[PDB]
Amino acid sequence: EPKESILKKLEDIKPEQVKKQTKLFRIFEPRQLPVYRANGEKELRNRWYWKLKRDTLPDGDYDVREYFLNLYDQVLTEMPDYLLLKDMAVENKNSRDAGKVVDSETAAICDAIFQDEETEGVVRRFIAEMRQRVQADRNVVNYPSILHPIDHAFNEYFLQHQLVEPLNNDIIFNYIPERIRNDVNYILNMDRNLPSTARYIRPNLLQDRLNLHDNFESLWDTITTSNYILARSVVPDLKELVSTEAQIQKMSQDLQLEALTIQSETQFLTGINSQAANDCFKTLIAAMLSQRTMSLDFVTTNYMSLISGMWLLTVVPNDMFIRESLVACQLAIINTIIYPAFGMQRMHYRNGDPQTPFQIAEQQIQNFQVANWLHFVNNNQFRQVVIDGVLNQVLNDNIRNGHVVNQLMEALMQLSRQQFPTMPVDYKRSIQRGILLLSNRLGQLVDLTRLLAYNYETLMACITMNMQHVQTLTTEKLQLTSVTSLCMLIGNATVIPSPQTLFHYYNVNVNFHSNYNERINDAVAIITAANRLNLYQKKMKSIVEDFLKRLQIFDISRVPDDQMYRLRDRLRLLPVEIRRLDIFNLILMNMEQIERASDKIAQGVIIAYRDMQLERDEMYGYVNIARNLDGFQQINLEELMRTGDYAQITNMLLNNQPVALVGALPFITDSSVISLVAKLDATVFAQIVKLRKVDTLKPILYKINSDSNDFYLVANYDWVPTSTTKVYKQIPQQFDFRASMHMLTSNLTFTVYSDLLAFVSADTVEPINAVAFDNMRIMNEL
Amino acid sequence: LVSSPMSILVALVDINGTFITNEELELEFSNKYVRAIVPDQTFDELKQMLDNMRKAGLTDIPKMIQDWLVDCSIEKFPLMAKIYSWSFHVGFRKQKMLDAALDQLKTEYTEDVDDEMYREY
Repeated sequence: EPKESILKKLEDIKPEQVKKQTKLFRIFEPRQLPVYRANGEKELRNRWYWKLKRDTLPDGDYDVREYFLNLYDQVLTEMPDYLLLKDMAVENKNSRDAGKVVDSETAAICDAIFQDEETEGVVRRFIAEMRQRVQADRNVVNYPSILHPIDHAFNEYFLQHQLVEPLNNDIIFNYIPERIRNDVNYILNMDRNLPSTARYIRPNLLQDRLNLHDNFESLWDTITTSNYILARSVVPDLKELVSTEAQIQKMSQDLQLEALTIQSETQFLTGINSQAANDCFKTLIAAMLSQRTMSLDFVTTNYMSLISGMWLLTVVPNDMFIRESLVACQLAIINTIIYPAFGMQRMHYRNGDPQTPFQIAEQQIQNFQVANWLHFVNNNQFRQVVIDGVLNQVLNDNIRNGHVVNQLMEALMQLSRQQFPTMPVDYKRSIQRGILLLSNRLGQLVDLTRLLAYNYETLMACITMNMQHVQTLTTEKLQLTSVTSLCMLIGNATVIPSPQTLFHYYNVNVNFHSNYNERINDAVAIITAANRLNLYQKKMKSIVEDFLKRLQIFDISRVPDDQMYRLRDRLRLLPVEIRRLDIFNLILMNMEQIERASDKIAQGVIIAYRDMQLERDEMYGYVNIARNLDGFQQINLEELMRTGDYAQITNMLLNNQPVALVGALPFITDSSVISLVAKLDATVFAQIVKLRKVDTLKPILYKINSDSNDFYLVANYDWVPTSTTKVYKQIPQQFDFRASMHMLTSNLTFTVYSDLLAFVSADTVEPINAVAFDNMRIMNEL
Repeated sequence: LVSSPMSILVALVDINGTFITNEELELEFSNKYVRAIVPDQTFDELKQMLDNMRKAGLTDIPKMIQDWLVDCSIEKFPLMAKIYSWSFHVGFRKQKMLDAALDQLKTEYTEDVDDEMYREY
């Protein structure tokens, strides 16, 4: 894609969506139901029971586990970053003190209970005593709330595990990278004193847990390309470059060019312009920052390209260049400049040789300056250093102070003094002319090396993800004519990253890192939950697709499925984030209770072949409910549906062998006494033998009480109903108003901030006086 | 009337890379990204300019500008440049020398100027 589109994608990433809770999370609600006496007669007083607010649990145990994975997703969506309960507070109309409660749904329950005529006076007293307590000294507030125990657990976790931390000026200042603060070239200032009640959210700057730099070569190529584009966007632009026309004229005078051949010149002057110099500066710094491999493009007939390549290999570690291009450049330098200078036979270098041309030349060359420069170029490498918790690639200290430029120069000088025994005098003249052009700007070259190093390290301080040095799938093409332009046109103007540019680069890096980590956390949580919920029919490709799409720098159309499943495997070995893990632990603990609260499904059906008395349960009357599957062989309906082998269940149904079919089933609620006497519940299992399907199974639940049309049979015959089948199901829990009151505590008020560096005003010292790590000015040429 | 909006439109497009003059035609290119910061008063002025367009009987040109204002993208800015260039082809305005001059030499000179500023200037 165009680089501009990639930059727009990277700079459009927001810090993180901040979630606020507006209402208490609730899975349950109170519901008033008629109750019945032990003889099945209806009472005049109803009772409040806990019921599912949205009873939508499906049929089949596997589908129930899918439902609970969806519920985990919903809870994670509703989990807030912070919480102020004053926002949820509403007036309790029956409060003695006219106090407040949270949330509005609690107030609705309070009003419904208080206004009800069947309410015990103690409950009304309790509702009258419900009010909030404010402790302004501690910035705390407590509100009464009516919550189911599971609802209370979830909301309490939300309240006690918020993500906001106190914010002050010291925190804002320390949020800046330590190396930027340590730099004496930047002055930082503030004009605000943040209040003690200010808050902020720390980004999750954990280092790469997927290690995409290892064996995810295409994804790593995309990541490195994005980093390269961002680095190019933030690298400062060269200014006060030597006038291209004036420098070209000076070079023509030095080369003693024939008149009018400046346009046609291709040995020294081709490709020299300010655009190429600026592009070289940007390419070098951006490639080093993003650790993107570079490819050298040059024409062997251009001697200036070879001398600029000598300088480039002196200053840039050679691991930054693709091997073939580096080998070609070194071979051209050796066979055009060094060996002909010393009269050595042209190197016959083998493609694929374990040694680079410079490594061979170092052994073969007797001159000490040339051999020393060759050895340094051979061994010049980055140093891996963990600085401020981030892995970085650090240049050699002699590169940072531009001292290597002297070593190279020494070699060049020794090459200018050689006789070139086997070459015509014009060849020596051409090499001397190229060396003269480069060495007329020795001070500028030292300044340029120091400037490159300083800009590199200053922008490196702003990187939050580890600088992993690994060769990339694709390269960035660097033309040696651009290096020649940079060498020949760089002035004495010091360009260093602007403080606001550094802050923007750091913020973009932080946002990308935080997005990476948060999407990793989401994917890991979903994968681990699906594994712990035994969702064996679930293909996790969608999770990885969502993860990669939310990373927002990969085009998933180019990502095959095997790579996504490798990503799944790597994510599966990572621990779950503490908040998500605890939420999932709560869901695992309470999913049985949540499922058994459903009125749409039953937990099973016990097919006995003896008369079992219907149970007395005040909210049903007489009901053929089984509280447990004790004393019955269990057939797992999920396993039966998965395997399709109906031999066992068919044999048990044909032989009238008592059994319990276990699994989320729908049931028919039949309140007819005549239906119970007719034994219809025992007639609903023949279809299993007929069709060998259990998804159609729908056991009958009897609900016998005075509301039944023929309840007189129960009343007029002192008869306790019996049935041969039972529904494995639970009875609802009574809603006790006092036991459901919890004082939710939160902070009374605070303000949350997002962009800390918006509070920092930063300026640069005069560039003429900007200093490097060695306390000397970056550029000293005049 | 038609060329007025351009003076504000240039301020509504973010920079995603740009050129930088070096010497008289030489450009070095930057990948620098700059967001367009536009106050509400400028948007009010642009609204007034479009209202002036419509008060003169223009319907298509202000509609085009409004459509471009949805995204303020540089990819569709060629239409804005097209309108700007087309505005100048409605001919010259060869009014009388008297009126044109009087418009030129329409001055309101005052003794109430900042003496310090004028002395420094």
